[PDB]
Amino acid sequence: PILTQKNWDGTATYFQSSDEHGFSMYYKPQVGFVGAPMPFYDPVAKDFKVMYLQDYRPNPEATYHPIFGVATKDGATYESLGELISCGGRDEQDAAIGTGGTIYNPADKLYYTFYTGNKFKPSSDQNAQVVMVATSPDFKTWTKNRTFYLKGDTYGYDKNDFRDPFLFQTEDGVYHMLIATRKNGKGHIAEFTSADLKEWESAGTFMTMMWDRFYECPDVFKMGDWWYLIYSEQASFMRKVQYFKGRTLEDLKATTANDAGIWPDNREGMLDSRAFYAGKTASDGTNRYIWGWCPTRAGNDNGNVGDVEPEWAGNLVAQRLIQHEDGTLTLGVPDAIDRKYTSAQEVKVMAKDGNMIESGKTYTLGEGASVIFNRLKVHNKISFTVKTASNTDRFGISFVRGTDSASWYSIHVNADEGKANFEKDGDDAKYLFDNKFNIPADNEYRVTIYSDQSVCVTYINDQLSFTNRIYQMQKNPWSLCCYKGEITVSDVQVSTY
Amino acid sequence: DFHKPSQNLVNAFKTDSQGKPLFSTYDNENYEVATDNVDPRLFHTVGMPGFPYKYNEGYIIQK
Amino acid sequence: TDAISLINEVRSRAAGSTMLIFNYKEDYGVNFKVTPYDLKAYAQDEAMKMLKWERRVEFGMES
Amino acid sequence: DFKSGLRLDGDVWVNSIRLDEYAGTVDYQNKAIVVGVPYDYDITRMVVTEMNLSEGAKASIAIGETIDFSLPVSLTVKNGDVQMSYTITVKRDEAKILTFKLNDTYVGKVDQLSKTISVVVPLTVDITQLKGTFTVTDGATVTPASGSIQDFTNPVTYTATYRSAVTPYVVTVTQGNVIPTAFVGTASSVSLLTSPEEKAAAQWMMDNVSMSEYISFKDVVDGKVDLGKYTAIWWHFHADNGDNPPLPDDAKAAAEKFKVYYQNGGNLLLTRYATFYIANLGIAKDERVPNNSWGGNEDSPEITSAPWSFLITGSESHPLFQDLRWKDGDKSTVYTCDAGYAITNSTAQWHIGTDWGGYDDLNAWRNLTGGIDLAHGGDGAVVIAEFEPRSNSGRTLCIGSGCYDWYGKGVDASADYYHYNVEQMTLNAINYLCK
Ligand SMILES: OC[C@H]1O[C@](CO)(OC[C@@]2(OC[C@H]3O[C@@](CO)(OC[C@H]4O[C@@](CO)(OC[C@H]5O[C@@](CO)(OC[C@H]6O[C@@](CO)(OC[C@H]7O[C@](O)(CO)[C@@H](O)[C@@H]7O)[C@@H](O)[C@@H]6O)[C@@H](O)[C@@H]5O)[C@@H](O)[C@@H]4O)[C@@H](O)[C@@H]3O)O[C@H](CO[C@]3(CO)O[C@H](CO[C@]4(CO)O[C@H](CO[C@]5(CO)O[C@H](CO[C@]6(CO)O[C@H](CO[C@]7(CO)O[C@H](CO[C@]8(CO)O[C@H](CO)[C@@H](O)[C@@H]8O)[C@@H](O)[C@@H]7O)[C@@H](O)[C@@H]6O)[C@@H](O)[C@@H]5O)[C@@H](O)[C@@H]4O)[C@@H](O)[C@@H]3O)[C@@H](O)[C@@H]2O)[C@@H](O)[C@@H]1O
Ligand SMILES: OC[C@H]1O[C@@](CO)(OC[C@H]2O[C@@](CO)(OC[C@H]3O[C@@](CO)(OC[C@H]4O[C@@](CO)(OC[C@H]5O[C@](O)(CO)[C@@H](O)[C@@H]5O)[C@@H](O)[C@@H]4O)[C@@H](O)[C@@H]3O)[C@@H](O)[C@@H]2O)[C@@H](O)[C@@H]1O
Repeated sequence: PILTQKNWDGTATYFQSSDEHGFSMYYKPQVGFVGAPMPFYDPVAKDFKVMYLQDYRPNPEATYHPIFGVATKDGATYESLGELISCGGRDEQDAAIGTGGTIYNPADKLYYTFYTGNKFKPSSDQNAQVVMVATSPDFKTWTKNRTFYLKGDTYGYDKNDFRDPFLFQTEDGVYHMLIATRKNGKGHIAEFTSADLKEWESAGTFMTMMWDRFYECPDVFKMGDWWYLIYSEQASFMRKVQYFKGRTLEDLKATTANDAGIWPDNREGMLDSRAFYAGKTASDGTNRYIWGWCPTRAGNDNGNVGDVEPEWAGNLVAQRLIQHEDGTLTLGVPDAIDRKYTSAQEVKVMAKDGNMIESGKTYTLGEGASVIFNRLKVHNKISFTVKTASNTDRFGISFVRGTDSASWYSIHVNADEGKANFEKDGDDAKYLFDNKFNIPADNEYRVTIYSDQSVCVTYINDQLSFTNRIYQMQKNPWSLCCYKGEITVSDVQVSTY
Repeated sequence: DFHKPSQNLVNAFKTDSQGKPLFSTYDNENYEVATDNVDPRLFHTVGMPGFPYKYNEGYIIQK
Repeated sequence: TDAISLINEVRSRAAGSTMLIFNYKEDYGVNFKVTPYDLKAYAQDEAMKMLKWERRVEFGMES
Repeated sequence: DFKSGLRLDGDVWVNSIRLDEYAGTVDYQNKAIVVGVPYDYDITRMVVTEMNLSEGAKASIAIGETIDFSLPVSLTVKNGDVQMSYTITVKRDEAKILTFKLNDTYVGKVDQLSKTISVVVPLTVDITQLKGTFTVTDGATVTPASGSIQDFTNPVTYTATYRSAVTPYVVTVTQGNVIPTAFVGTASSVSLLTSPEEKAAAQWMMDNVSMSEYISFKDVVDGKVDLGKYTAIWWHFHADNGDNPPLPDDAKAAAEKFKVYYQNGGNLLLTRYATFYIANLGIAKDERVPNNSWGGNEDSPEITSAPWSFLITGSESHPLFQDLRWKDGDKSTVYTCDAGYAITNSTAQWHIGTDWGGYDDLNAWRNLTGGIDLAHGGDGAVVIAEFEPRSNSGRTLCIGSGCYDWYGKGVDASADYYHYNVEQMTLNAINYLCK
């Protein structure tokens, strides 16, 4: 049997691609999906051991969401350590395991993982969520402490809202646990102090939430000279990841103490759009990496974002935290991910629909003009530079773009609105969501898209990070378009591996 | 064991507090026996788990 | 109005059809709430949607 | 030549286990070990003493382990390459009476929190020769014989015994062919009370409603009175001034007993500012208080001649809106306290809008709150709401309109010919809840 190879390079016709069950760069196990990442830095192995919850499409009704461990060292390569902590019985309090934290004790050479057990169909007198602990001697085998049950209602907190234990050790030598719970109708991040991680004292309330919202997966850390609190908003209308800044821990606590609204920056602490959730950070001592999950779309439709809140779990995504001189935080591509792309692919124009002109590597586009490039591959890195006429232009990058493509999915960087918008173009012209960022004063944009199969992350001049789930984007042409202003694109480079 | 009804049909049988079918939000969430008003025709058409099979207390449908 | 009257007749039959599942209220906490449509002027599309829903909830599982 | 060498011949049976000093009974049909312990015994730090498995079997738990047995504990017994999963449950000795019948009335308000039973058998049947049957969970002996002729004029005392568990029960049966109805106040009695608005409301209730009683939050908390005895309970909480005022601490404490009573199936009529209490009771699906709330001091209430009215569109057939005195043939508009009269803007309703509240339209409000909007405020506001039972629970009638008033600075409030609608609506609601 002689195999036939189609002319992939030379055609711009839309092609029905498919996603493999496994992912390499943005990790996804061959079985199940990643949810709620729990990063951790191993002081012994000097690597990153990120755990998560193994979600499935047909989740069992009672017991589900086990914990699976993933070892990495750079954020690009990932190996799987298998199931670490298994879900309990139907009647056990830990039938479903929620997000947790991990901390190493040199005192007894033990890894302690504090997770949240969810009671299946809890009764009136039964706490819905209880914090539990599992100990490991070598991070491989885990034994759950059956004598530890940190009930939320013991300290006057809500029974049904007691989640996300985050553990951190300060310089004074005492470990602090933050729990995102509810008190008398108000969202409170409560602090528990310990000296041996076996007995805890509730040291009041660490912080209060902003405008009766809920914070998911709190993460307090220190980056040089500021204290940062990364959290995920549980509100259906927001469903995003924000952060708070503070020179000291006291200043961070005083931030939003009572409807203060001390936003860290002018974009209300935005980091990424709707396609990034449960962002939790870990540092190896030289760099800080945040892990989250890009959600999947029901029916494999990029425009089917879904009502209220999107689908749970998805692909593990790792980004690098960048701290500016003013204390603001921005997300950047990991160095290993950037350097993994080695081979370079020649790029050439496919379609000439607009009034654009070509002068070599430079393409000048007016309003209503667009240019279509050649096909992409499974893993793509598209880097280019766009100079706009002024600070009120609307250019855009469109994927799943073909000669006969009825609809394509676009990211429009609107300078007049000062943001970017992920929308669906074509016969539907549907608006999906957006993300605010800082507009450069020189009208210069350095656009770098890193795409693995169907998950793509766009970086704009180290100021905007935009995660997207775009199915069928691999092995399909991509295009640049302009709608209102005048743009000039250059240095277009496509790298694959 | 063929011809199983669908959760879409169960949600369609689910009704609102005024006795009218939910014309736009019936399928947003699965029918809840304890909180959602339900048309009585559902218990004659579909046998849900935890309920008698064909009005027989000795055969309770289980999941 | 006559079509709405017929739909209301079917809905009233459904509401009264609780001779074998009356104990479900005290046995499994099942809330039965179905009421006839109000007799008033209705647009053609609204009447068609209401009729489609009535057919769906009446002849479900009946092929 | 064909066998896989998995060594499947092992046995994984569990003969018996002993927790501290209490042996467990093992049922192999459901793989359930049950360990009985005294009622006062603490099971949060139990210790495994022995576990006699089969030959070569190995269990997940080891002898001498300290376990918290507040919830069922899963155990896996493995022999070679076969395994079996058991569940261990430690039950404290309990003896709870489930159902009680006075030979004629299966229904009866029974609450185990106070170990009380209230029955409404009519007085026509002779009290002396009343026999009482009961159903109990298991193995519990009740000192009065089941179905035994006893006199029920006095509160009858029952004792349930099950090994080390001994519990009392107080049973009272009483009515005078009229169902009792209660009014809840802030504290103390009607005479010694603040809030003249609530004082006048309670006084009118006693004057009009036959066989009406008054109970206080402290009384319901400390058990002087039982909520299950009354069927309908009326609350007319009204703060002197301010918006969305916090509920009293005594009310917050009694919220648990009130929720138990509502689950038992008592009817509630809540008016004025006693509408934030549905959030505590869990009546509304949204678990959220009404968004709109403003207050004004009763010392200097506003006086306006504008004919404030309700706009009932499809709820004219509701028994609440019956025998009303409409000004004109427009039955949809219900006038109340028109012309110059002391009216305080103490209303608390919902807003049908999509710009500050999550109530974009009536369908969204109905789906989220899980109630029926009987009346509208004329500006897309739900002023009167009805909450039907969820699971054998009670029915709630929430009135959050500013037309609902009983006392004001104006003398002879009844001399308006339109304020009588308030009394008529209250009587209709009371009758509808009493059924
Ligand atoms: O603390 C303090 C306080 O407060 C509270 C808190 O909590 O709370 C409360 C609240 O509320 C709110 C509100 O409410 C109200 C309203 O106004 O009120 C209420 C109250 O008040 C009262 C008292 O009295 O009243 C008042 C009211 O009411 C009334 C009625 O109803 O009144 C009445 C009157 O009348 C009288 C006389 O005079 O009486 C009457 C009488 O008469 C009768 O009728 C007869 O007789 C009767 O009735 C009587 O008698 C008197 O008396 C009275 O007075 C009305 O009128 C008035 O109004 C009452 O009612 C009550 O009590 C007020 O007050 C307020 O305001 O508050 C606060 C505030 O705050 C705020 C504001 O709002 O909120 C917020 C927060 O929150 C939240 C959550 O948390 O958030 C959010 C927002 O936020 C933000 C910023 O920051 O935003 C954003 C987001 O969001 C959103 C959503 O939607 O987004 C969006 C954006 O957009 C966009 C961008 O992104 O766009 C785009 C699109 O795309 C496109 C298109 O297509 O594409 C294309 C291309 O490119 C283009 O074109 C474009 O682009 C997209 O993408 C998107 O969408 C926006 O829109 C929005 O926003 C973020 O960032 C953030 O988050 C929201 O939503 C929520 O809520 C903040 O902000 C602010 O500040 C709050 O908080 C609350 O809620 C307490 O607790 C304390 O104490
Ligand atoms: O299993 C049913 C169906 O829903 C999911 C959604 O995740 O599972 C629900 C199940 O997941 C748990 C632990 O297994 O929490 C999920 C973990 O992820 C976090 C973010 O770090 O929560 C995000 C997730 O939580 C949601 C929906 O579950 O809201 C939480 C829910 O919990 C209440 O307390 C209910 O009383 C409310 O506060 C709120 O409605 C939603 O906002 C987000 O999508 C962590 O918080 C958590 O560790 C359990 O909390 C939950 O029961 C899917 O797996 C599955 O398809």
